[PDB]
Amino acid sequence: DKLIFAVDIIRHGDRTPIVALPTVNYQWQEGLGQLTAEGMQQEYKMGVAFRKKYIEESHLLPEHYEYGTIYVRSTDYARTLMSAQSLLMGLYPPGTGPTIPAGTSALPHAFQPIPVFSAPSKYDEVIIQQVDRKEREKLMEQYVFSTREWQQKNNELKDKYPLWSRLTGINIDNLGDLETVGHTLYIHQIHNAPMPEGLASNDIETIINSAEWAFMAQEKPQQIANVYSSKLMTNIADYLNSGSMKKSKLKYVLLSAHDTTIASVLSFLGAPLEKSPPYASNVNFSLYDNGANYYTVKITYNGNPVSIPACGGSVCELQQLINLVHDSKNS
Amino acid sequence: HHMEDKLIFAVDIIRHGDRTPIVALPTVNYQWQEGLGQLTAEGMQQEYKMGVAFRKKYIEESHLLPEHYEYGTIYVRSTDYARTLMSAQSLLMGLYPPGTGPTIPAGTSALPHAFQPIPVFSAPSKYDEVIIQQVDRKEREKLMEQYVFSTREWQQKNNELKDKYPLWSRLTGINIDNLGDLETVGHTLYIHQIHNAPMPEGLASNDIETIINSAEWAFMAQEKPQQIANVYSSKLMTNIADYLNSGSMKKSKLKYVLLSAHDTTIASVLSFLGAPLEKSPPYASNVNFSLYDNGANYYTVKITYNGNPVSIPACGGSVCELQQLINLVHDSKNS
Repeated sequence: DKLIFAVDIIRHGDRTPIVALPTVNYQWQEGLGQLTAEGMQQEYKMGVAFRKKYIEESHLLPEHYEYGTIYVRSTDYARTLMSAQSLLMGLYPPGTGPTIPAGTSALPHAFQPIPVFSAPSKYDEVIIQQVDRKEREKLMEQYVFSTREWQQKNNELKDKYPLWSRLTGINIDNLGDLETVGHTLYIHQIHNAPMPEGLASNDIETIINSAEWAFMAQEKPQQIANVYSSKLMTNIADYLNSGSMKKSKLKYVLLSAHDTTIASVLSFLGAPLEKSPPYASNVNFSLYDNGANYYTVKITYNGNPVSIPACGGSVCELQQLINLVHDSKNS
Repeated sequence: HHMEDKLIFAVDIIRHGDRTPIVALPTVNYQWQEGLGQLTAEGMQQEYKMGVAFRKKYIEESHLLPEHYEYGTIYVRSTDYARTLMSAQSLLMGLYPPGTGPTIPAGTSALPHAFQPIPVFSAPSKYDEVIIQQVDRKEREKLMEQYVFSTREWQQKNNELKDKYPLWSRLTGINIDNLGDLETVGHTLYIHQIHNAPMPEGLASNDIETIINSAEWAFMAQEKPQQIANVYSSKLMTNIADYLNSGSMKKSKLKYVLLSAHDTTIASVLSFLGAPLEKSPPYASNVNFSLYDNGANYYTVKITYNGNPVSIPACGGSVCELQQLINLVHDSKNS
């Protein structure tokens, strides 16, 4: 079987908190919500791994960047654009970039520029589905907040919210608030930045674990994933469909999304994550040609097979994956 | 006590670097390795060089920007084209070069050669709130017929050349019915000359120059009318005026805006300012708006094109007071 097309959804690398802790005397050098140095290296290493699999092993892609063969699209965020660029430095490293005729390398160290296309979230025809916020809070309380598990988890924790509010300096009125605090505390642990003084190690771990749980609860309902990921999954199906049709130089599509993108797509496919996607996580759609006009799609999460209920495994026939996507999109 | 003038904000509109033709010549056996309408190796170096110049000015001399990239201080926006995206990225490799990139905590460089990633934001032309004003083809042809084809000069140049359209069409493999079609052929022929690509068999050296010269004339004619510029450039100029206005309030970290535009973007902006171009903007062309703090909440804007002062009739020079420029922009937008 021959690899003839691939789509990669990546999340961005290690980042600084969206929300700083007012009670902590620590400045994030990179600024808030920004890709860190480790974040860049993570994406670059993933780009290096992609070069090995798509260029050295399969020859899906040429050794040097060839216009028309790849399409790279990012969401409208510094961290996703810089993640795409870091990864692409791995896929097409310095030393592969072009040389002026009879001259020197065009850029220092023969770097290879690759266009990273983007659209504002409100105008994104490919990755981001923006929904009227009055309808998101209606979806959330219908399929997430109203559930027995959500209400019960908020109830066990909220007596601690006033203390946690005072110690973190962020008002926590509900589990939704606690989640943002947990995501921040976690980034704080990764980078061994100071924690709020007096906030207990047991509370730190409870708030962080609760934030991950709350994160996954919001991504898990297939009804939520259909609203948010139908547009993205329709575009991925159309790219895989075009890839089988032999007609274009395009062999590879790279979409620099976030953790919500990845969790939402896997949930859309009926394989919701129990755990938050680690930094530079990958959802891959690999299109295989059997030679007897039989096209299959292998779907992986960080290189691991995704068991899709509708397909009974990680491998779907191409038309079957397309119908799954259009069946989900029309709910 | 009394303070020297300080550069407190800048906006650059750049043209992309050297590119392959948009329209190839069917009759010439020369394949553009990069694909059509794409930035070449020479184009990347041109942008990188401009970036090195920008670093000297904005970083080493004025300290408008920090030595190492700081999120929030710079905003880079590109049109939705591979050539403008790759031009911005090449230039940024000059502005924040390998060696200024971040280090991981272990003290190793995050990327090879300590490369510094910089986000280049973009929108499709149809959805661009910053650079591109989209105009329906029919509305464009109405504007062309009112302000460009209506001139005696346009009609006279088309009538003097249209004799050779049948010959030139056969020789180029491109259909030419008018000066507008001819302009496309001349841009392509010019790119052939730049790269010493073969010219179409039988097309005379004199006819080459005439077509290239006619294409430049045709291009400047379409950009010249202020009414055309007001339609295409009102939105861009409004945003640039808002950027400068926000720079004067000095509440925001934003110090620098880079706009990866096209030759039309530059031509249309200068035409909008009442200083329409005579000559086609070369590759890696730059329109600069520099915001100066004169020390007592008096702010001036200097406008330059490729290092030369732009004479703005309404401002009576290259230097405008910030509100006067802001008013010029809004009165043009209200036409």
